[PDB]
Amino acid sequence: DVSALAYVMLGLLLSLLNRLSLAAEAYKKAIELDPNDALAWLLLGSVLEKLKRLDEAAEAYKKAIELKPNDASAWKELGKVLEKLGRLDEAAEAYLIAIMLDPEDAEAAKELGKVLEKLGELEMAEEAYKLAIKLDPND
Amino acid sequence: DVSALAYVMLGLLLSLLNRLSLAAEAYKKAIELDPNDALAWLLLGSVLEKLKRLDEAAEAYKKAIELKPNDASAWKELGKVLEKLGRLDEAAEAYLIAIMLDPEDAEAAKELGKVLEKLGELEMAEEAYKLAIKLDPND
Amino acid sequence: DVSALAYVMLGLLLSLLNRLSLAAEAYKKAIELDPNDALAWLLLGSVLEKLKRLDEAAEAYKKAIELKPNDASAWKELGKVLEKLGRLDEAAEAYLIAIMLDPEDAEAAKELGKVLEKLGELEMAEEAYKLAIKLDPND
Amino acid sequence: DVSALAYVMLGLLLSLLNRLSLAAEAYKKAIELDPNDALAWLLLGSVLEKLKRLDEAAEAYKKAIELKPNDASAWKELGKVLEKLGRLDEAAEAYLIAIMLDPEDAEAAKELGKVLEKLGELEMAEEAYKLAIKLDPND
Amino acid sequence: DVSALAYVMLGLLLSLLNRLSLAAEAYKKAIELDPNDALAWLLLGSVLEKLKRLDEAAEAYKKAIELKPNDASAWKELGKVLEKLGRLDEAAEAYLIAIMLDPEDAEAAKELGKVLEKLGELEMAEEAYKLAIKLDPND
Amino acid sequence: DVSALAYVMLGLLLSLLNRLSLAAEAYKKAIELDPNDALAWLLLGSVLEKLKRLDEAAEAYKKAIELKPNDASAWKELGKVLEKLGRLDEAAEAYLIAIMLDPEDAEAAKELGKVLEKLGELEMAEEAYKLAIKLDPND
Amino acid sequence: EEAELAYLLGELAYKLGEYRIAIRAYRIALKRDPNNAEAWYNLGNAYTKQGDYDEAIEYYLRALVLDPNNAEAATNLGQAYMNQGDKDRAKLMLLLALKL
Amino acid sequence: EEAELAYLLGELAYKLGEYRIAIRAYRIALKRDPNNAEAWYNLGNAYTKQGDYDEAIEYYLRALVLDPNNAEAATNLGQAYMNQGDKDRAKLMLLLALKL
Amino acid sequence: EEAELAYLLGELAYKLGEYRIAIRAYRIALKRDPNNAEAWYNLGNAYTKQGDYDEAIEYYLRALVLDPNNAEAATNLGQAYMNQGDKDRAKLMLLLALKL
Repeated sequence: DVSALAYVMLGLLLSLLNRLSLAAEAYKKAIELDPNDALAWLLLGSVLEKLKRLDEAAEAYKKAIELKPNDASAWKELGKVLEKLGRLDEAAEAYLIAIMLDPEDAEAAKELGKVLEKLGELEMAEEAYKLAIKLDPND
Repeated sequence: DVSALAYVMLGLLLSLLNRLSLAAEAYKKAIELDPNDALAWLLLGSVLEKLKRLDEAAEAYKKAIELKPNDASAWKELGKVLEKLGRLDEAAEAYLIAIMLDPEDAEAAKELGKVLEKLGELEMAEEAYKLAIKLDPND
Repeated sequence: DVSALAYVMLGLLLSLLNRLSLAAEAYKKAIELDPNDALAWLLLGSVLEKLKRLDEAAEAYKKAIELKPNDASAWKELGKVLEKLGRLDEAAEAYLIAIMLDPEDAEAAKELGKVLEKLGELEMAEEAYKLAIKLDPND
Repeated sequence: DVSALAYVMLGLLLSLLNRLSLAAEAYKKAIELDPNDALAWLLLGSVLEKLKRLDEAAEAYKKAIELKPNDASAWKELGKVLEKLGRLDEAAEAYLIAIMLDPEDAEAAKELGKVLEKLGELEMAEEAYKLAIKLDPND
Repeated sequence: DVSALAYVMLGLLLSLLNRLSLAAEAYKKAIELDPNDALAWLLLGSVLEKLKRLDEAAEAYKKAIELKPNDASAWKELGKVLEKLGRLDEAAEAYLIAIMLDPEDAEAAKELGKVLEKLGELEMAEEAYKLAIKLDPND
Repeated sequence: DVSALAYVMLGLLLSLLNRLSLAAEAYKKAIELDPNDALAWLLLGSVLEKLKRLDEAAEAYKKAIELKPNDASAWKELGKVLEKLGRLDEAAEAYLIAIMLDPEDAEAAKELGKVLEKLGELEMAEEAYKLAIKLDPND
Repeated sequence: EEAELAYLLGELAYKLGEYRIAIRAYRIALKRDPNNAEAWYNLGNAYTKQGDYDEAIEYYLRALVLDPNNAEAATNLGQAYMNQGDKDRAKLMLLLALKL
Repeated sequence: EEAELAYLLGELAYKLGEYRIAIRAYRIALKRDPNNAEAWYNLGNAYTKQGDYDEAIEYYLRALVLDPNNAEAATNLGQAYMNQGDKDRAKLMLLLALKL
Repeated sequence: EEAELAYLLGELAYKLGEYRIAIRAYRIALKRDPNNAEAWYNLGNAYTKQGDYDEAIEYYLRALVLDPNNAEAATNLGQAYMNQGDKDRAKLMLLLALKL
């Protein structure tokens, strides 16, 4: 039944109006109608982080990443949320996964350099930063 | 049937694009399809408030709150409407309920100070302003 | 169908016509159609009373009272029958129930005083007679 | 349905293993499936007898005797229980009934003599003992 | 269907014929037909006990006891198995439960005295032994 | 259903009560209702063995072992019957298989030693006897 | 039935002097078990200690109807009538108590 | 309904100073009737006498939200905040009590 | 479950010496929930304070059977046995209490 999808549109619309707090609860009903929707989980994860509600946002992102693998951008966003949460090692792991999925992603390399520098792997952080610069000199 | 939500979506679009006066009617049709919807009423309140038809926005917010208690956002919006209607006692009550729902909400404290000062409870208004500052100086 | 009630009217007519001995049988048929009728038993009690078959009039009144508690006049009539049966203790009890159900009717106090005089409770009989005289002037 | 007898068989087996205390319960379930079974009652009586619940066994024996009269063995087995309980008059009655049902049972005469001697009918006890001796000189 | 009990009968016969090792399997099939039967578990416990397979007999007795909580004799057999397993504390607990279910069981008191003596509770063991002797000197 | 099993009980009874020759027929009736019963054949084996009709007892044991492998008891019994029949090689094979199914059994070692002594494998018979003496203290 | 639980709460409240709540408890009990003579008598007693003699009379009467041998209820009703100044009714019920 | 009988038990326990029972009784009552203002207020009062001032706050807040005119609840909430050392919230709620 | 409310009434009654009320309330509770060890123990305590040591024994036994580690129940059971003059059982259960 199309109702399973309509709630996703409702959440997106509410997100466009900056009424995010209602958008999350709109996505929740869609999930409770169909827990297998990768798009619902991903959008909910990206909404929750804007409410400064981080840990649930990381949870939603991670649940999305199980439902469909290999999406190099979901890993990057989970890396951002983990980095904000201070779980720097797991954030480095996430950005490394992003690198593995797409070796040409310069943003992933920049974030990996940032997280490795924060984490104290100075040599590897510098290497990642240099790779990011070399991959996208226009960045 | 999904139409009950389709109308909400139509009104959301007509409020996103600047045609509020049609959005109100769309929300009204949605309500008549399903009076128990806690989101239709809540959005209709804001739409009517933006049209400056405050006398109806206050009632819309109140019905929404009746349909879904403990909503720390609906109480604040109803407080704004009540202040603009000049019924500062009810506005103070609304903001008090808001701060008592979310004791960490700095904005609720600031608004309570505002309405208390205009209502002549100078000491309580000062205390609320201090509470707002302590909870978040940026709010 | 109305047959369960018709026999009550037949007995009432026969009693009204001064044909009691057939009225008793009519009431008995009515009872056998429906033993729960609080109105059959009471009229049968009065009919048997006036035929001077007191021994069963007392039982008919008691059955009626059991089937329809908390009414004064049935207790009054049962008290009268008990009084004429010589069971003055039970008669005093019945008139006492009548007073307890309605403390304002002089007739019950008067007859209780009569029984108590015959029962030898001179002081209580005097109290009952005074109460009867105070409750109504003509009795 | 054969279960009503299967339970009797289970009780017999358990008695044969010397687990009497479970056999009693098996017999009881058998009885509750078919209260008119005389064999269940009789075997339950003789099981409760050896659990030394004498007075509980006497009732089972009596019910069995009620369910099939003239059972010359059941009467003697009830007489033994009654004799152990010391209700010697009823025991004498039971052994006398045993004599009446089968005048040639030497054991009945012997135990009737024993019970009469305990009961103080010395002459009758001696007569019963002599009868038992004459019936079965090989006893 | 009666088969569920016919298997119990088969196990009892095999145990009675001194072929226990097949009786255990017969009881197991009976249990798999109906796990709630108290007799099946209780008898399987003793069959396994006689085969010296104590490790399983203890659990069989426990499974039985969970289905007849206040059985005054299942506890005693479980106590014997536990004592032979060397879990003297749990054996003392079992015999204490046995005494508390039937304060007049002299055998339970004597066995509790034995277990306490082996366990080093010399004073309590002597108390239990004296109590058992007072309840019955031959037990 | 259950009739297929009842005959096994009938044979067990007629063997428990000493009427083997009817028990064999009862077992045969059971088999002709279900050839696959591993318990009917095994018992028929020992029943025929006790009647000293060994030529059939060995066959019944072998069919049972075919229907239900790995049970050392059946192998040992078949070895006993083969020992009686004088097929010492097959008896030694049976006892060897019994040891290999359960290397901790002293009885199998003792039987193998006896059979190998009779068969002329003096050294192996002595080894088996020593193993039997080492496996259990009373055999 | 839980009517007995409510009655027990009422009795405990009364014995400990919490008449104000004893009334409510006895009411919860009675409205589910109207034939309970003891409950009616105790409710009347609770109102008596409270000083609400009209209600006490009204409930004492209902108690006596259900239990005409209740000498204690008769004495209490007589005292209540005396508190209401109906010395005639009070004397009647006190004499009834002496008779019972 | 039990929502009243259990509340009565809670009130009786609290009046007699047996707070350990009062808390549990009020909870059993509230499980059926969450809109009961006085029940929340008394539960917070029991926790206050017990000295669990923050939990007393947590329940006084719901007492006030369901009954915004409850001046006594505001007073006790302010006192609980003061016990928690939040002089600012305490003073605000005390002033609220005086205003109401 | 109303068993909880009845038990709470029993506990409140017992803490205030209303042993009749305690017994009746605990009994109302237990017939709804027979596996409640502490209810049996408290009922035994009530009968003990009444001096009805036979009933106290009969209920302390069930308390121990459902909770074999209950040292307090063992102590009170031994005390009840001593009150019954059974020095042997009393000593046995007191030693059990010390062991537990």
